[PDB]
Amino acid sequence: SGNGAQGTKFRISLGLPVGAIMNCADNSGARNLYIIAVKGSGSRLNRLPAASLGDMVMATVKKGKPELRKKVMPAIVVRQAKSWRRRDGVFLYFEDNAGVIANPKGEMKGSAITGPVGKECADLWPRVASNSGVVV
Amino acid sequence: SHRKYEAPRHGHLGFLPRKRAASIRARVKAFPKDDRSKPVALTSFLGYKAGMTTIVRDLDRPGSKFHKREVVEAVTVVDTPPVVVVGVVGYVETPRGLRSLTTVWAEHLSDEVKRRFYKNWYKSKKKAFTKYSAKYAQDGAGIERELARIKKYASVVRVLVHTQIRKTPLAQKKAHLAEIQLNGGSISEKVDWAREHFEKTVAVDSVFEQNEMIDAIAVTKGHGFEGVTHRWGTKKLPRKTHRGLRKVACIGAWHPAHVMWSVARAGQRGYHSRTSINHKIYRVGKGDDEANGATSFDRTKKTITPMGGFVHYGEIKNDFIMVKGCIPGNRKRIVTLRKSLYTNTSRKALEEVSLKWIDTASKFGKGRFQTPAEKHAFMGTLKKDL
Amino acid sequence: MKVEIDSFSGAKIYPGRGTLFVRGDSKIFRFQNSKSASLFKQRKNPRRIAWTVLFRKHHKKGI
RNA sequence: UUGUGGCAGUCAAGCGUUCAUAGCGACAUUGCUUUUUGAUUCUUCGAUGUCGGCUCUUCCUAUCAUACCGAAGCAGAAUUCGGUAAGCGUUGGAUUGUUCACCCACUAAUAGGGAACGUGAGCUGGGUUUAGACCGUCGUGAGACAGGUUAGUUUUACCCUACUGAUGAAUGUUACCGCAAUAGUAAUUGAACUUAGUACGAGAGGAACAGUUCAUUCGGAUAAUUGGUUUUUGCGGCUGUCUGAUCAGGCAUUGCCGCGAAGCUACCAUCCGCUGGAUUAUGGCUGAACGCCUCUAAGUCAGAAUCCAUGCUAGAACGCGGUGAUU
RNA sequence: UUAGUGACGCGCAUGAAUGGAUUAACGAGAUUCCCACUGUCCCUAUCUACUAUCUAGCGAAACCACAGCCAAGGGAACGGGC
RNA sequence: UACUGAUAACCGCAGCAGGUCUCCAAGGUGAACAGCCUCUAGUUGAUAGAAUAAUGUAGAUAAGGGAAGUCGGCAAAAUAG
Repeated sequence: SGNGAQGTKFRISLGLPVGAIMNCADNSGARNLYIIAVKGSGSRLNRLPAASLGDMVMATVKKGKPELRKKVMPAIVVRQAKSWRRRDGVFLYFEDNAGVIANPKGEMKGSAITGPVGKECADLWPRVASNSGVVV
Repeated sequence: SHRKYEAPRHGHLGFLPRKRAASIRARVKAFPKDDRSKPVALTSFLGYKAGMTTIVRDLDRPGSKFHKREVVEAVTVVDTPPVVVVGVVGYVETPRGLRSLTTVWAEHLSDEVKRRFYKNWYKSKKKAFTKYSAKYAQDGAGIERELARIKKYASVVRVLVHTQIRKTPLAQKKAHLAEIQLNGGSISEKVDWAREHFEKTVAVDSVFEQNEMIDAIAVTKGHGFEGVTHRWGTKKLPRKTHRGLRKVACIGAWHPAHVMWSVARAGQRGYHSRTSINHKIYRVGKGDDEANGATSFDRTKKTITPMGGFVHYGEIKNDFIMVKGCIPGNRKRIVTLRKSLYTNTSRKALEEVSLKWIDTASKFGKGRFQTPAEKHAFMGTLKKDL
Repeated sequence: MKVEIDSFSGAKIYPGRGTLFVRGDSKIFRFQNSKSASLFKQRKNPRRIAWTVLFRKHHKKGI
């Protein structure tokens, strides 16, 4: 995160590498999000940068609105589909992996969210909490 | 010509040579720094790694998010019956190092420890230490003066102790034997303390206490001759590759026309001496006690031994230790515990720990029940339960 | 702490032991074991599975 | 050898609001390097396997970043110049055979180079580099073209050395406990909250040390949990067929499916990753020469990712000690 | 996006049976992109049979001045020897 | 005018996984002298024994992502009646 890190983050098992397409949850016009980068990413050789839950990323739209399409944009993950482990040891995973468009500071360009999200993202990105229906 | 794209040294070279140890009992290289203001006491201990398990407690670091919330943590369990003190040796210092000038043993010994002296015990006269006992069998005939020699000399003293492998559930009957440094009080006091403690048990309630950070010293599990790919963390070469991909491709340049030591190479993995540190103790517990597995919050009377036992070990009917996290060494194995060398405060070594629940479920599967009472309760009776 | 109930087997889930699943409709399921998890992904009926508490209580066993 | 390529100096007309030197520095000039490209032809034509990438280590520093510092046309932030410094790190992709280049994006930063233009009994064989074939141009023609395209066998280590691991005679024997020469060594960087919207700044904007929680990279272990694996050929089921039918079983190159313990294993999981001294640069104390003055000349303080120790790894198989029993 | 495609054409050196321009279908032809799929890959792990391994028995070959520890030096300018 | 007619009688330096013309051709599954099992007939030959380290050969599976790999989706998967 960095800029819009309202506090810190605990590591989350990583399942969304570059090349990953993930759903878009919000009301911004999009259908999918092609990850291409990650903020705070590590720099190792022939290692793919992997996103997580809460990790802001740069993404593209391969499917959706022609105002959003053919340009990068910051985006944030809310769902992972990869079993990670909270400090209470609960191994949990969604069925899908999705995210939402944003500005660099973290405020969703979209005004709502369609489905559940992660409590980590909800605690780290307050605007997502604002536009959240359900959290976990 | 240079490396096109940079990347770091695969592996760590301080931990070389990667070779089989000299023993199944890791040498304690270094003890703490002796001080006199404190009382005479041990600075190490011996047990046997039994296995791992999982617990629950309430974290307290003021500024986390799980501050004052529950967590769950992997712990490691050691069976630590009280060690029998027999003997002490005296180390005088030289420009060539510390050096033993005397090793004083005790009169009476156990079959286990003199078995450790022997190899083929079943065909033996069991002739050992008899003339030592006959140097005993008098007031002080040839012992008092060795002790006073150690007093006059010997800046350092190390007490010889041995374990109770017959108190363990193991099948060895051959005791383990070792030395420990004492880091308390004066030298005369150390030696007379040890003289008092000849042939005597010493226990973990005396050596350690909860929320103490320690070092675990042991030999790490053997994995045989192994390739570079698991032994070092090297990139698997690609699919199309004649003559092997679980390899290193280049092992050095033309000049120097030699294989550099730093290059990776296949060979022994495991059975390695390792000394891990900063392992907070979470519970001392007692063999001669039940409810070892029961916290103040649970209060369900139950020991630590799970249903069907520890896998490859059995029970914990002796005094035992539960420490945070992993340690070097596999099940059924010796382990050498040690006080730290440095007063690490850090708001991590001082975090006071009180427990809530302890998984006493079967590790020989995916155990749903911590207790057969609970099991029968959930299930109802059974065909076998007439 | 607390203990919970597998959606499938209906079994106590002591802390950490087992998996959790969060469907898109925000239904939070818990599974003591990959057995239950895999059956769930197969879309099986525990009322038909015999060793399950639902079958047990639907056939009136241990009453 | 070093023209040329690259790098660094001397001098200072000028630029820089004013002022040659904060920073740049034309005209002129002295050097260095061999990572270019030439020049030469000493070795090599009874053959040193020939571009690049991949992999992987190590080295230099002319330091991109990080540690500490000095200078500024440095208010603060940001930036520039310079010193000790090569300890530590220097990416993922698009197109191209590519070196190189150019873009995208993250980044603390995405510095340059060497090791027979490192590395083919280590790979690959895109390219180049035989034979087939197509085009263009040249040629009367056979045929030519660092012009373009396509297709085109990449052999052997069982020897010595080096390397990793592993044994081992001989020391009066045998067993146990130890020492510790020497060698190796490792931990790295960032973010967030707070300090503080404070300092500073007319305003615009906008810090820092300490403290806390977290993460990146690397490492060393471990397998409680989760995941994977499943010849437990453990349980159940499924197809075809054979055993008169059933029960129970064979064959199906482990027949197939679902579950699946144990063991192995994963930044796909977890745990851990030390503190003291001497020092550099730099700033200084007293202090003369030079009756002043000056960090220096004698002496002397603090001071870094440095260096050495603590610690960690192996233990000299011709380094040693203590102890027990010794037919 | 030095690729791919569509256009432009003072085309170093396009071009008409030295055949030109298209062209359905066909192609183990060359090439680009999209869907699916995937251990190619992030990043490796695990399992099986046959090997290697040890044994009994059998039992070659290539190659070989002599042999087989490094550094620098100079030297046929890159030594195992000096 | 016997016999073989070929993973030992032929040619391949040989008791070489190669090559060498043809006739007969059961039952079930199933579109099928496919593949798989069986009957008659024929074989039980190929150095064997012990363990199961690496590296291999041949076969397979792998969470999340999905060609980011690479000269290039090569190989493998997925689809399949």
